[PDB]
Amino acid sequence: RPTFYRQELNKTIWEVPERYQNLSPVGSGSVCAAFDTKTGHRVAVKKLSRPFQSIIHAKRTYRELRLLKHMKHENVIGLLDVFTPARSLEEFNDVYLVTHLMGADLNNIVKCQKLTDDHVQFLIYQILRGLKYIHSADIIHRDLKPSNLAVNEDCELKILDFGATRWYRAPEIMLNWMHYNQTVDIWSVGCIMAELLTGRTLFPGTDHIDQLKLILRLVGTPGAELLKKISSESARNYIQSLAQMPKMNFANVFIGANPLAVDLLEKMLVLDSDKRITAAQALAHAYFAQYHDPDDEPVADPYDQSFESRDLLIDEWKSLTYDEVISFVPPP
Ligand SMILES: CC(C)(C)c1cc(C(=O)N2CCS(=O)(=O)CC2)c(NC(=O)Nc2cccc3ccccc23)s1
Ligand SMILES: CCCCCCCCO[C@@H]1O[C@H](CO)[C@@H](O)[C@H](O)[C@H]1O
Repeated sequence: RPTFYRQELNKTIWEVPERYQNLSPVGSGSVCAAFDTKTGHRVAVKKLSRPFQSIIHAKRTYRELRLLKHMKHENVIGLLDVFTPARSLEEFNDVYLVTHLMGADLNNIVKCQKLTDDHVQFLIYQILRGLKYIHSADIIHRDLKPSNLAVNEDCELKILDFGATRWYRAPEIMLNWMHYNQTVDIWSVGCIMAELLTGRTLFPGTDHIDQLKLILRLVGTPGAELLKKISSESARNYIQSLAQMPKMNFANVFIGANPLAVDLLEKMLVLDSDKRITAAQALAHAYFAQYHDPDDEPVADPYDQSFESRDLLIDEWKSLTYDEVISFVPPP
């Protein structure tokens, strides 16, 4: 067991191993940058807030640990370390998770460099490659957006989740359809790609309904084939009253863009989620001919997420979170 040390960081206690110095807040879980003396690298440390306060907090805490322990891919956040000050299960009340510090998010990059077409290819390709891996574990991100995409000085990207969001959300999420296929994430990627291409937010909705109004103006009112799949009588009736709207020609909208990028966008920003390109399909799209390697887009090991259907006691979730902390093996 390492030896710990306590720190005050803006009204929060932080109790971390001595391995980790120069803690400097970044995020509020809350997150600090720190320097890892055992590798010499900069890290981000997340302290979970109140991990075990309710059954739902308890289950969420276990959820994040299991997910992060499973994610082993270049374009997805991975765990360098996980620790607790606790010497025993009875002591156990905080969880800390450790990852390689990436020093910027894609929001930062977007607001002060106009990306070239090659940049857009490389960045969207890596998002799709991480997303191929995430989706192959039967996980849905559900909140993909620039601020959830960490980028380094070589333009290498990792997908993560800090926990407006609405600007990149699939319109089925905002109408609470409740099924959601993985292509909700592909909607998000199309909003991100549009913005890397134009430098402008594609759908800067003011609020919830404005969001949906902006979406329908680009992609048009649901077509016959879509309206036909809507089982809720009420959802339906409303929509044919909703102005009606031509789907816009995207080639017109993204004027000077690579026509392969335009084509990819048309295949991601489809209203009907059954008709949106998948991440593995998008990787094979000709826009990414310079980056695609079919032997280097790996998928995840099976991920047991049967815990998701379970309704357990606080102490049960807590004990399970404790087992995962103990069983953790750091990467090489
Ligand atoms: C889907 C995907 C992309 C693999 C992730 C899910 C969660 C997750 O379970 N929750 C649970 C639900 S929730 O908190 O709303 C969203 C997050 C991650 N957590 C995560 O990225 N944590 C971290 C974020 C930022 C800095 C970190 C630094 C060190 C370690 C982890 C960090 S990443
Ligand atoms: C206000 C704009 C209307 C939004 C229409 C979005 C329809 C989403 O797409 C739907 O997603 C479901 C998965 O959740 C699938 O079961 C449906 O078959 C698919 O058509």
